Amino acid sequence: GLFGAIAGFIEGGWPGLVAGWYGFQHQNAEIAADRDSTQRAIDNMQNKLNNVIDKMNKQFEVVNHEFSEVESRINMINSKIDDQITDIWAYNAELLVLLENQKTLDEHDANVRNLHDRVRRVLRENAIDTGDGCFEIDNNCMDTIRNGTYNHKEY
Amino acid sequence: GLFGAIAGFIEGGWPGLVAGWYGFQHQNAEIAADRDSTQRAIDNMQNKLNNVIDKMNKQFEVVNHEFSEVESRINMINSKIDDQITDIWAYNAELLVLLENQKTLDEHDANVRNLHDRVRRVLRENAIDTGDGCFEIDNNCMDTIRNGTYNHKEY
Amino acid sequence: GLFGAIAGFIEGGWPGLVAGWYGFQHQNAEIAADRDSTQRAIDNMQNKLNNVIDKMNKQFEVVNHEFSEVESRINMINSKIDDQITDIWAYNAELLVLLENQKTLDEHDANVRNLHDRVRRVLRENAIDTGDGCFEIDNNCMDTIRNGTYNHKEY
Amino acid sequence: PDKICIGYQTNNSTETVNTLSEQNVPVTQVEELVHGGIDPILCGTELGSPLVLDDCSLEGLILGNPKCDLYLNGREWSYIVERPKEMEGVCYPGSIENQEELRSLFSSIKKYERVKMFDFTKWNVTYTGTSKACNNTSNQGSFYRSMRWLTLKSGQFPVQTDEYKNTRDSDIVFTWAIHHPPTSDEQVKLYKNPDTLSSVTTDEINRSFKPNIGPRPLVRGQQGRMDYYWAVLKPGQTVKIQTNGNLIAPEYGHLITGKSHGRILKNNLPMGQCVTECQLNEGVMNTSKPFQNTSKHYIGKCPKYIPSGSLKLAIGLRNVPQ
Amino acid sequence: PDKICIGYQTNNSTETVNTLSEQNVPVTQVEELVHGGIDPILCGTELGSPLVLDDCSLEGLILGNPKCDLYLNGREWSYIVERPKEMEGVCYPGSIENQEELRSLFSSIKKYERVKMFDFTKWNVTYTGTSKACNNTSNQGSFYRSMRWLTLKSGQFPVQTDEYKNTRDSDIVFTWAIHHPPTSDEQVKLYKNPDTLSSVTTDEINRSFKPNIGPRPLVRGQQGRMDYYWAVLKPGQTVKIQTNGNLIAPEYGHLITGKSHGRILKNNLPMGQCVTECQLNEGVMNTSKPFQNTSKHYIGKCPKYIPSGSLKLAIGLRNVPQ
Amino acid sequence: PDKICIGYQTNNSTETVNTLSEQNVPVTQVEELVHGGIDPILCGTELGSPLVLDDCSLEGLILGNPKCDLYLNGREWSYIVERPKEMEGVCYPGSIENQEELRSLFSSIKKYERVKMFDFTKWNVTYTGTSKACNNTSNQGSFYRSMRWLTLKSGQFPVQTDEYKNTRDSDIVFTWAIHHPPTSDEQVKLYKNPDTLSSVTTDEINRSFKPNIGPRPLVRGQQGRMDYYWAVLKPGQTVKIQTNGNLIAPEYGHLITGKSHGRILKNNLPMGQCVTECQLNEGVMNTSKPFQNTSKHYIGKCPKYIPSGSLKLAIGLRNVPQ
Ligand SMILES: *[C@@H]1O[C@H](CO)[C@@H](O[C@@H]2O[C@H](CO)[C@@H](O)[C@H](O)[C@H]2NC(C)=O)[C@H](O)[C@H]1NC(C)=O
Ligand SMILES: *[C@@H]1O[C@H](CO)[C@@H](O[C@@H]2O[C@H](CO)[C@@H](O)[C@H](O)[C@H]2NC(C)=O)[C@H](O)[C@H]1NC(C)=O
Ligand SMILES: *[C@@H]1O[C@H](CO)[C@@H](O[C@@H]2O[C@H](CO)[C@@H](O)[C@H](O)[C@H]2NC(C)=O)[C@H](O)[C@H]1NC(C)=O
Ligand SMILES: *[C@@H]1O[C@H](CO)[C@@H](O)[C@H](O)[C@H]1NC(C)=O
Ligand SMILES: *[C@@H]1O[C@H](CO)[C@@H](O)[C@H](O)[C@H]1NC(C)=O
Ligand SMILES: *[C@@H]1O[C@H](CO)[C@@H](O)[C@H](O)[C@H]1NC(C)=O
Ligand SMILES: *[C@@H]1O[C@H](CO)[C@@H](O)[C@H](O)[C@H]1NC(C)=O
Ligand SMILES: *[C@@H]1O[C@H](CO)[C@@H](O)[C@H](O)[C@H]1NC(C)=O
Ligand SMILES: *[C@@H]1O[C@H](CO)[C@@H](O)[C@H](O)[C@H]1NC(C)=O
Repeated sequence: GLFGAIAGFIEGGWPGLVAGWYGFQHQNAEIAADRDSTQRAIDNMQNKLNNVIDKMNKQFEVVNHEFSEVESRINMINSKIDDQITDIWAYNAELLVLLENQKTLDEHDANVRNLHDRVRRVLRENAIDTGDGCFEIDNNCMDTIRNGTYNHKEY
Repeated sequence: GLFGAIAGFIEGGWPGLVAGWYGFQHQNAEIAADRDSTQRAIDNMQNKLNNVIDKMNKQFEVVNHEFSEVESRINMINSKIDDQITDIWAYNAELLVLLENQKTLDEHDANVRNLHDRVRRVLRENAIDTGDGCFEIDNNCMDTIRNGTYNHKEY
Repeated sequence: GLFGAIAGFIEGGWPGLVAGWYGFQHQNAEIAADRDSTQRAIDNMQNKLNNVIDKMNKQFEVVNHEFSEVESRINMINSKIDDQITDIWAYNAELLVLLENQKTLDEHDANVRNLHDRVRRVLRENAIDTGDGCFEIDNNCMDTIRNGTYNHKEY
Repeated sequence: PDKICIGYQTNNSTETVNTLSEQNVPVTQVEELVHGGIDPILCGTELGSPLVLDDCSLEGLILGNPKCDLYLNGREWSYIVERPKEMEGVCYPGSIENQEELRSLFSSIKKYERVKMFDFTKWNVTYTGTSKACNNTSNQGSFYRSMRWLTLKSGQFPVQTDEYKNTRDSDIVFTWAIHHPPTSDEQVKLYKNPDTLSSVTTDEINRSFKPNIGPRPLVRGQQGRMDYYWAVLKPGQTVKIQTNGNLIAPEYGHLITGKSHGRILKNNLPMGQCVTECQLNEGVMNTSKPFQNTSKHYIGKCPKYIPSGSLKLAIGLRNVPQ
Repeated sequence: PDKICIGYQTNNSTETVNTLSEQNVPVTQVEELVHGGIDPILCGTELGSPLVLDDCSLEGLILGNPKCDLYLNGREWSYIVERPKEMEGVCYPGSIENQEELRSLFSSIKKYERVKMFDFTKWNVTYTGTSKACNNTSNQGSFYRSMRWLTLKSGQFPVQTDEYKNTRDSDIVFTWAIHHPPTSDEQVKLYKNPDTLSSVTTDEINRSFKPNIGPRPLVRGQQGRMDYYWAVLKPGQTVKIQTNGNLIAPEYGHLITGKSHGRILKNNLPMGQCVTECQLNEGVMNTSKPFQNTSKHYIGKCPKYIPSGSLKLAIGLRNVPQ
Repeated sequence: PDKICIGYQTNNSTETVNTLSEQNVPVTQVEELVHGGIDPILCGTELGSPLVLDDCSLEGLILGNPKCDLYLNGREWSYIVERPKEMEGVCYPGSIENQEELRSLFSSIKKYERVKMFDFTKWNVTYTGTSKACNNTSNQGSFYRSMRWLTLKSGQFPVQTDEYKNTRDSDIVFTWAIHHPPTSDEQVKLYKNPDTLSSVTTDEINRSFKPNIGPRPLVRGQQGRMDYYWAVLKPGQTVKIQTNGNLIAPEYGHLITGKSHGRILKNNLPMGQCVTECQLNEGVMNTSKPFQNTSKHYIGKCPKYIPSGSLKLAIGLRNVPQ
């Protein structure tokens, strides 16, 4: 992907993570999903889906007309209109799905990269980036990192 | 946003900055906009606006036709053409604005991230990234950082 | 560009690099292209080109009709259909090329940034980022960095 | 040593999506945009139930074919269905001028009811004519219910004339016809005049017709042939008939009101007791999906037609095994 | 300690834009793409000023209705406007064949001027006929200026014939008609012949017409009725008339030249002294914006029509308070 | 000190691409999407070789004009070409009713061959009529090959009648016409009857025609004029002719079979020995490119038409000198 997080430096995903898309897995003395980034992502993929359904929602009633043997031209002219409008919509419908699928996969890729960055930014000098989406350093301190309240000045 | 600079790690903007979009605010012994990135951004948003106006600029004169009581079909066939072409343009016009708005907001988001990166790259070991778009370290030296001439070997 | 690698912090390209797009140039005691990122890029630009050709591949045979002096309206109605469908395709054809060109240039920009990041991530503490796409530190060790097998624990 | 890591979801979903740069990309969550199925049944819409026709065609129900006596009381509909088979329309051989327009006009309107325009009791000619071509359900020689065949009375056919004015506050559709005898004897036996002048006139139209004696090829065991016509009488307007032979004069007209869906579907679908939002010639449909692949020709609120069988939109992220 | 920081702009702008993923996103700078207003006035284009009609319809100006004597000198236009009200066109009851085409052809051309085709001084029949149906402005019994009503002279109507050739280096549009008397007496009083043969022939067309005696419903206090016709005579071609009664013969034709906008607008807008790039039935417009929402039907260089009232494009970045 | 660096490609390519945000962006690799050229030649398609016409028009080949005797044996085609010049069609002055439809129907079908419908040996009238208007290649007074001019025999013209039934298992296209003499003498010399009744009837159509004596302007040195007609006889149907003068009766009909491309091209292109996938009025074309800019009107498998001369897609990256 463009942002090189999903199937990049974080090679694999977590099957244990069922609650949401993006989450934290620690290892201390003693797995959960981040509700800030994941809820904001769900909002974007419900508003996107609705807009796609809304843009296609307008209807027009295409009547079938009868023509005599001496009305060959106006019959051909009518069939052209129906065949040529359907081609434009078949193009639009197919093309929009290929364009938004590519953006959706890259949007998810960016959400992980941003969540990895904002944790690196709050921890500062205390931890070291392994380079596989991990940070070598209490359950409160691990919980203060999750909700983004960790004070590096304390440690 | 995708690049996670605007409303990300730099939480808020500066109301004092009126001259341009992106700029520098320092604090030394003794606020201004970067003219390289901001001018290059204005070029992209004048060429984009012009291309949108140009793509819609082509005109065709849609005449109103009169039909008798025995010309019901060719009247219906004519009304279908006008109603179905307008739907395709109404779709295109509406869809193009939703697609380019999303890109514009994310393009501005990337311009800040790049301007934050190129300052981090020139300063090197001398400064420390606070993680809120700031760098703890003369007016000449602050001016040499702005135009990207700062020599880290001197300090 | 959005990712600020191509014509960004790496100011210039290498005319010596003919084998592929992205590559490595070192300087040790004793130039080549990365085959992982470059092959994956070629796959995306062959599948993209094919999809553009496929979406336009559907044909319809637009007949020329003859009309008498008393058939002025149905002649005008027929000419409107042909002139208005061609405008929509002329728009689509022109607009799709401007949209995908912008994405292609930014996709190439991201491929370099990702290749610069994954080398920085494998080397870890041993090297120092100059800030012009270089890393100050055997031909085997330089070869182990290329294919991404370098063990930083050894040094 | 204590560590913290950021990671993403994966599941045993076999769903793939296409992009412009890559084919069949595994993803976690997907949404199908194309409804593939139909329920092959005819349901009623918000305008009401449709008029299904399996015995009589529409032009036979207008002309009042004697095998279509069921529909004399009058009908209203949301849309019209015609069975694609041999249907009883025009009984006596001949063509309807602007037939495609007549069927289009009559299907456009919601309701129709018969109205008596001309009283043939006062007319000084015989109006009780029948034909073997226009048999009733009992195979008795009959004729159209909405028109009368005018022949001679006491060995004479004088110049007849009568008027009718529309004061119903609604349009009336009426039909007439010109009979063309095969031989010279038929013209002198039926009407008694070798050459006749017939004409139908209103406030807007002015139409006149002549016969021409000459035999035709047999169509329904009849050497003769008719030329059928129709017109529309607006509220307040006046229609006036005049002939000295060779007219199938109008007795009844059709009082038309409201707007239908303006549709004649052609299917063998079973009529079901149901209400629907969308109705196709292929069947009925109720879905949340933006697309459908059964037909572009539909009536009511329906999804958009594309020829694709399946379109998958990515909701979730790339499905990456550990 | 000395520090340096990178930041972005914010202002007190209440402007929001929509994206595919989010509704109403605050931004710093915006551009409106839809012009919402019109100036409800009729202006002239680069082809010239239009022909506004509030007294006479177009088919009355062609036929030369005696209440439309203002337009005998001839007119040229950029486009034509007709007031949507009761307009004076065809005075004598009857229909124009291919009326929609005639109006379409005549509006397509820029300029027209009258030309005398047939001289009725040499003709051996009376051509001074008038009717109460075709009153002039003073309510005197008159007739069409471009056609003459041919009746009997000294109790006879011989077979008349005359020729006219077009040598003006431009097309000519002319009209004729066939009168259908109500009674048998009217046919013998006016033309004196119970049955008459009339015909109009050129190098391309060959047309013949018969009357048919029969009364009609009253339209403008007249039991009679006419059938109006028209044709186009090309440069070098020859038209030749021939009758023995029952023709409204052409005296004048219309010499047509150039191309107009080919448009008949239907509005009650005031005619203003102004030049314009774009003209609508709803009004006039001059803007830099790519879109407009007033009508799809326009003439000249105009923005694209969409039904949306407002479309906002993001120029600036997301508006984030400190 | 040992160092490693990451970098990208550059070359001496002068190729530029446009984006929405920037004009003329240098890039390494590009793909042209618009084929700009054509080969100005007429080639045959997968249906076969076309029928090129430089001497006779299509309506003259149907009527059987005596200068078009080359095409009596019959032809089949993929498509039809007509040279844009003075072509020999209808020899005797007159118009073909529904001419645009006849040409459309006849071009739609693949193959045609002549079939004798009516035998004039048994008919009791002279059928050997010719005209100076319809000269053969040797400038001898001749007539149409598919129709016969019926005149009087031994100073009489009785009421003639004959029947033909189609049992070929394929449609037949036939033409007739009505002659309108200029003077009264011509009507009595040719047909001997001042007023005549002609009619053409089948199982579906019922048509009758009257002459009208009156001179016309000279077209091809002929004061007279004809009115040409056509019809289609389906398999099993029966056509029957009947007249007492004033008919150009059908002798031969055209047996039609299969489907063509249904096209009449209008060009002066040279006929070449070649097979093609796509054929235009402007020439022939074989390319891998998705777009082309020569014409929207084409036959066969062809790229999409856009008015742009060149469209460049970026394959490589931005071209940045060191
Ligand atoms: C519309 O698309 C559908 C779905 O692809 C097709 O109908 C069938 O759908 C069922 C599932 O509901 C599949 O199991 C069948 O295999 C599909 N049919 C076929 C032939 O594959 C159908 O092809 C399309 N319908 C029409 C009328 O074209
Ligand atoms: C076209 O859109 C415009 C703008 O939304 C509408 O016209 C009015 O515009 C003014 C501002 O110039 C607003 O104050 C009014 O409220 C708008 N009218 C309404 C009813 O809201 C108008 O709706 C549209 N015009 C047409 C003819 O459809
Ligand atoms: C279609 O586009 C082509 C290519 O731009 C034009 O034809 C010529 O193409 C050759 C190269 O094959 C150029 O050297 C010529 O300069 C082009 N002609 C012109 C006038 O520039 C052509 O303009 C277009 N063809 C049609 C029929 O419109
Ligand atoms: C009408 O009925 C008669 C006998 O009553 C029969 O001879 C004739 O064939 C019938 N007509 C048709 C068209 O079936
Ligand atoms: C014949 O019928 C007409 C109306 O059609 C009527 O006016 C007339 O009185 C009738 N004839 C007689 C002798 O009453
Ligand atoms: C024409 O004028 C006469 C009196 O001069 C009048 O009786 C008649 O009603 C007028 N016609 C119309 C249609 O107003
Ligand atoms: C009657 O008019 C015709 C032309 O319409 C003319 O040729 C003829 O001479 C006139 N009659 C007499 C007796 O002059
Ligand atoms: C037909 O040929 C004759 C002489 O054989 C000639 O006078 C006449 O002009 C020719 N017709 C045409 C239309 O050329
Ligand atoms: C005249 O021709 C008809 C057929 O057109 C035929 O039936 C008749 O026998 C012929 N006349 C004579 C006297 O044979």
